[PDB]
Amino acid sequence: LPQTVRIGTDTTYAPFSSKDAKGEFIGFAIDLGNEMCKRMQVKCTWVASDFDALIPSLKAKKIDAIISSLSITDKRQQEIAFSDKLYAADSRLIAAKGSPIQPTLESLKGKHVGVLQGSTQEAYANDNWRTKGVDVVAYANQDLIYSDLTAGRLDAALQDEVAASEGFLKQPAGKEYAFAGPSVKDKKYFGDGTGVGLRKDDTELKAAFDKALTELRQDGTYDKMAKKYFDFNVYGD
Ligand SMILES: NC(=[NH2+])NCCC[C@H](N)C(=O)O
Repeated sequence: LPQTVRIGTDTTYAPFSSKDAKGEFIGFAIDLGNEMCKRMQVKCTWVASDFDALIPSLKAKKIDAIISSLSITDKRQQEIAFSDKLYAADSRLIAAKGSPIQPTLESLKGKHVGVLQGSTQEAYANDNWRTKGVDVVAYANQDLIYSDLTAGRLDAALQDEVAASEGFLKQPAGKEYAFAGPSVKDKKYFGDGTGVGLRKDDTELKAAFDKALTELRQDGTYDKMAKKYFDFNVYGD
């Protein structure tokens, strides 16, 4: 392994990765990264960037790993490698309370729907919704999406369910909002949970992350850390 592992993340996705009032990185994904680094016996440096810049930075060797709720998809596996699953991540729409909006073309056509640039949600929305006349608006980060939603510039927004719920709906800014319809399950677009994103040739680094991850699941550390954030099974299957 290298001496220092550089880990990229976007910090607008509470409760997984965001910044506290001091600017320090916090969340479940940060906790998982730090705990794995500890077990790997390497130093880790967190590197903030826009989400859509993470895979380009990784390929350019500006970072060595991505821990940023990065869903494991077929399409991404053609470009990069992944650790074993960190946790599950379904996608779900939010809109104002009492909105009739549903995650369907019939409901959404002509409406303004925000998605994170570079995300699986943007891929889904661009292919299924933008092509058919939904005004899909892609953003550099998720904070801008929540902001434009509360300003009434957006009718709805598509992101990871747990991020929306714990990061917005249960926070002061989101009290006027609610999920619109059920989660949108689509294996091909949304993948099989999240993982550490890695260059394909970094076999040693993947093995080290995988080993640390297994170990912190085996000894209960995963569940104790998760309990800080979640009263449900975030790992999934
Ligand atoms: N830190 C973030 N903003 N993460 C966004 C992740 C969204 C989705 N899971 C994806 O892999 O595309």
